[PDB]
Amino acid sequence: IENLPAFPREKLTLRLLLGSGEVYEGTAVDILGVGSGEIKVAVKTLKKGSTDQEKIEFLKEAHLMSKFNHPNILKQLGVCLLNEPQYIILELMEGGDLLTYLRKARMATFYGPLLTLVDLVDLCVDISKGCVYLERMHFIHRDLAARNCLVSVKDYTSPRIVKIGDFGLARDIYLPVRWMAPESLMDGIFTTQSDVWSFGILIWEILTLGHQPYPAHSNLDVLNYVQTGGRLEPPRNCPDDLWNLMTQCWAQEPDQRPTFHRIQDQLQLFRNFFLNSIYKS
Ligand SMILES: C[C@@H](Oc1cc(-c2cnn(C3CCNCC3)c2)cnc1N)c1c(Cl)ccc(F)c1Cl
Repeated sequence: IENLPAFPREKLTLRLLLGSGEVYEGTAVDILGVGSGEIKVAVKTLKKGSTDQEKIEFLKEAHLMSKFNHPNILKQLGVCLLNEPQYIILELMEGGDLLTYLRKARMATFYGPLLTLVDLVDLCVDISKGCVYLERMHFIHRDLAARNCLVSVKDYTSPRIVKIGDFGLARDIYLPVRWMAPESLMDGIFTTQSDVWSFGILIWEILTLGHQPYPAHSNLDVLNYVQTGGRLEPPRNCPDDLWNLMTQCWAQEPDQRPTFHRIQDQLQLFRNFFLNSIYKS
């Protein structure tokens, strides 16, 4: 019998509003144990006065993430459901969403990016470990994208971890046109193989520090371009092993796309290779 982690509302304390749906920073007395103390959390709230299909999506999400336990999957820590507004209590990720974290890194100083190739590869490895998990659990995400991942620290010096964070469109399988495989766009079909297509777009976002896919193309024009068999341009000075990986993720045919195990393999092998190459210089 599926139990959501009921958390005592009076033990929760909201504070800072983050954005819009409605996200607050806050603290929660003892979620992570008895001597847990007042740990910091994020809080997702469902409207007082929202659509009932919003409440249904709200609950379905809450239930979906109850299922997960993985380092690269955002923890849902508690819920406050017996009163409105309902609260979803999530571990706090102080870096905000991946996409913002990347763009700030790019734009801080033209001395250069605050994230190096090795930082960026570790991001890719992290998210890939999470997709391998989702697949092992027979879930398809259907909306992989940096805007949907979260970074654990705000700064660019401290050890960081990225997690897949928003599962509003995930489904059990046991616009955003720029991220969607061509099948998904023509036929409305989604699979774990279309998840690989969007992941390839994702690591392209990471390696360009949060650039817009197909900058040359309006939303309407995008499907035209992909139709052409056209694809993204390589990120500037992208390592050839990584470009090969992405390109393979966007094979026009779904069964020629690599698997997430393979994708994680590729990423760690490259990382190994690159690390070794520097140390024996
Ligand atoms: C639901 C919300 O949760 C969090 C948001 C944040 C956060 C911090 N900052 N910000 C925004 C502040 C305004 N500019 C954009 C980032 C969002 C941190 N931890 C969270 N658990 C969230 C957001 Cl807001 C975005 C993407 C996600 F995948 C998720 Cl899961």
